[PDB]
Amino acid sequence: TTPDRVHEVLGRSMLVDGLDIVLDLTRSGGSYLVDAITGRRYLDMFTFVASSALGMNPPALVDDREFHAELMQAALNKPSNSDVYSVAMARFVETFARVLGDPALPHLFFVEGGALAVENALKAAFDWKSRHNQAHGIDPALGTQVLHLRGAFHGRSGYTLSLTNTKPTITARFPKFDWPRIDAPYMRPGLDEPAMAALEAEALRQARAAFETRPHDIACFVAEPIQGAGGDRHFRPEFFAAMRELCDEFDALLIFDEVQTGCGLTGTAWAYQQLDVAPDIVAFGKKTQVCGVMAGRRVDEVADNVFAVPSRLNSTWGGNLTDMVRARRILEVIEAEGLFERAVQHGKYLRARLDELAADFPAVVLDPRGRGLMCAFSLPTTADRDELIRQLWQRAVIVLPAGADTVRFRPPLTVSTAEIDAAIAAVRSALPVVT
Amino acid sequence: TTPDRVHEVLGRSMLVDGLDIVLDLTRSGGSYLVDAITGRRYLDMFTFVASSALGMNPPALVDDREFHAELMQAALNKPSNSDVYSVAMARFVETFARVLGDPALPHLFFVEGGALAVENALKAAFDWKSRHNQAHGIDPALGTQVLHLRGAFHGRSGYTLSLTNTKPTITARFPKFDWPRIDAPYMRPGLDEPAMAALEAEALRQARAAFETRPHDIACFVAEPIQGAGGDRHFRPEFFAAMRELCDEFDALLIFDEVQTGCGLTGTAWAYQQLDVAPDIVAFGKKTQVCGVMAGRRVDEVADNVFAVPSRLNSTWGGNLTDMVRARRILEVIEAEGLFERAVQHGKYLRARLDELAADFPAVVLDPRGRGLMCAFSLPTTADRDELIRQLWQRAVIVLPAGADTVRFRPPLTVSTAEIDAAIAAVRSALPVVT
Ligand SMILES: *Cc1c(COP(=O)(O)O)cnc(C)c1O
Ligand SMILES: *Cc1c(COP(=O)(O)O)cnc(C)c1O
Ligand SMILES: O=C(O)CCC(=O)C(=O)O
Ligand SMILES: O=C(O)CCC(=O)C(=O)O
Repeated sequence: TTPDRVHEVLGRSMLVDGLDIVLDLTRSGGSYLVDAITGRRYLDMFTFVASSALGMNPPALVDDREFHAELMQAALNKPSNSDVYSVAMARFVETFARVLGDPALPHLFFVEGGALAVENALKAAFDWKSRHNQAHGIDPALGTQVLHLRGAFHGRSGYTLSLTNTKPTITARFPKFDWPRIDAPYMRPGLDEPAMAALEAEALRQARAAFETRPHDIACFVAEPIQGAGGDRHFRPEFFAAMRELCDEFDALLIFDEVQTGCGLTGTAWAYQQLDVAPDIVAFGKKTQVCGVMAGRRVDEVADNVFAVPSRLNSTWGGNLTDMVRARRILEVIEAEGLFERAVQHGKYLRARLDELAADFPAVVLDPRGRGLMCAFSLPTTADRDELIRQLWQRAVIVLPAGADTVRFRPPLTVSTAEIDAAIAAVRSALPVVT
Repeated sequence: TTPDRVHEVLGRSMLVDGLDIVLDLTRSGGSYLVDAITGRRYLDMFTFVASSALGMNPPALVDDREFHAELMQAALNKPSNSDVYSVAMARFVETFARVLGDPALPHLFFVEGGALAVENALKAAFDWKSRHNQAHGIDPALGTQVLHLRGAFHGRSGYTLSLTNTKPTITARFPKFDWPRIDAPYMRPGLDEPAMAALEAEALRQARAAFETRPHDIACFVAEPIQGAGGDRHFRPEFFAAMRELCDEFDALLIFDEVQTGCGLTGTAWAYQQLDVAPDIVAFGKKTQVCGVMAGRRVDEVADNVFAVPSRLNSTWGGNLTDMVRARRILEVIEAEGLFERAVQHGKYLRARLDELAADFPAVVLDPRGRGLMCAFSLPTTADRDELIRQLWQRAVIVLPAGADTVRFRPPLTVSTAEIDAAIAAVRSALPVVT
């Protein structure tokens, strides 16, 4: 079949509500997607929903002849990495620990899928809490609840469906656990030190209340260090530090969902390294191709936890070998070419450009925020927001909406300053058309 | 790193309880895995836990130069197929419908992971039931329960953790929904027409009881057409036909979990095609590389179900493009070379060989059963079973245990009769050593 017929063929079998183009797999490159139908090039600030670290067809992977052989060798088959090991797998794991590892979290576990990575993090926490309870003469049936935030997005699976609360179409009509949910004390425009502290104290009040009223039953607290789909909602390090302390007071683990924030986007390997808070478990995915968890800190206090006992966690494949080989090579490019620092430099620049926009359009471009390359701004009404996205589309710039009123930028770690300019230029163009 | 160091390197980051070999990705072929450490060749009746349809490095994929280009092109990147379409994706989907499609189930949906495929099937059923309830003046909060069997294995995720009940280490200490579970009236040795019917009626009694006592609240019934991990437990078509009728009487969908049984292993595309029972939804995975669901029959009776409304079901990637391209080529080999029929022919043969074993070792080789290439037998004690597996390992034959006392065969659809003989010969060898 032919590019112009892709939508017709798919449309026979599935709901076909994605983008209006057909990806040219060979001709897309860097920060540009190519439409196989028209040949048109689209500036990509979307990156497969922030899941691509280097953009399409990065030269270091495309030109590497030894890599082509390794990738091919891994792609022809799909071994069950859970029980059948290989050199290809071992190199991925050791380069993961070197480039993304945290010496406090030596336990690695791999799975296909972001939601199922968060889920294995929760499963780790449920087991930990039950056994810790048991070892302290508390009933081991206790320890089955997850403290989480409003506007959190953690996945669309059995357990994450009880955590995710953004658009109601994601969770409506699906069975949930009744788990304690608390307000998200994220930063807003026009709120100074005291007003922020007051707002956090209110979330902390709610957190402690939950801990006290379901005694020994809350296994952990999960959070995105910056809420993504919820609307690029950022939190002061102060908030998580209080949360960390409070999790310890009540013998709960703190888990961070870094599936969106992870792997360099914020300017460090993980966002948490900038908030100066130590998690017990971290869930990762998207940019890392394979998903999974890093665990340690208090997890090791329970000698027979889920990473020490066979068959507590498992999936058939244990992650996709091809993903593992690609991610390995991706991680080597990130390290060899200092892409974390490039994300800080270029994130300072994108942020600055959005400050200029906010100044030039004060009533329209609201709350320019960002950490590293992870930036957004808001519009007054959701109708404005949707119009700005359509306008950018017509000008061949792909961005992502979030929430009621947010436009988000998810550029590749390799975005150039010229490319950022091209995106901002397109926004300047579209703005008078929306007002 | 080097093959002899794979276990050491992995062992720093993860629990390392899999097989004792390092897979040679290039030199393994057909029904044989090669140990990269020793060069030893292992007869493979395990197939990455039944997830490989053609064995390692099948000649039709290895020699195909045009395919190498397509696979490479797909493997260099990991697009989000959920919103970015491609020719590569469209060919996979159309060849899936042609080779594995059922005209009653036109709705296809793809996801990475077996558990999450079953989960999307359940999510479809929960939505369907709530909205059907609503349209008939029943409360839409009702419809949140899943009827399922003892010894069922459906995955290790949020929802499937409430369904899976095999070894307690899979589910212990993880939060569950209280869902109605019923006995599995599978065939055993020495039970004729009447004794079987009596046993089914008892399961049916339990099924109806559950339906009547949680009115309008059971969204669906899930089953494996042949229970795999539970111990290759087979059911008479009569049982599912009564279940089908009973699901309709109470307005519940019948979902089949064909993740293990699927894609040719039983001699047809799906096992259900042999039981002459029509499911409303089918969950597939393993051999298909991409996982997902086929849906139709009563699902279409609810106009605004999960396949007609945007954003009810989703994952970031919508399945792995590389898996999709490989599976496409796999499906073409299955079709072009009549591998379904080859599975019937060679499954009749393996089955026959196990009948001979049962005769020669009547007190030891218990209950030789099988459908297509999906066969097993049992041993008297679990200690015998584990010893036979160790003995086969020493003789370089890989098989899979199941349950308390079962050895299962999961050969590639391409297994030769000589290879079956080699497996049986190894079993004959090991048996006197175990007694
Ligand atoms: C997307 C994401 C996930 C879910 O990932 P999937 O691969 O779609 O299952 C979980 N948490 C966050 C913060 C994410 O952005
Ligand atoms: C293995 C399998 C699944 C679970 O598949 P995963 O890929 O490991 O999540 C579900 N149901 C059955 C019958 C299976 O055999
Ligand atoms: O299901 C969705 O809303 C997409 C979720 C997601 O990954 C995101 O947009 O951040
Ligand atoms: O977790 C397990 O027991 C493996 C599950 C499985 O896929 C099987 O063995 O059939």
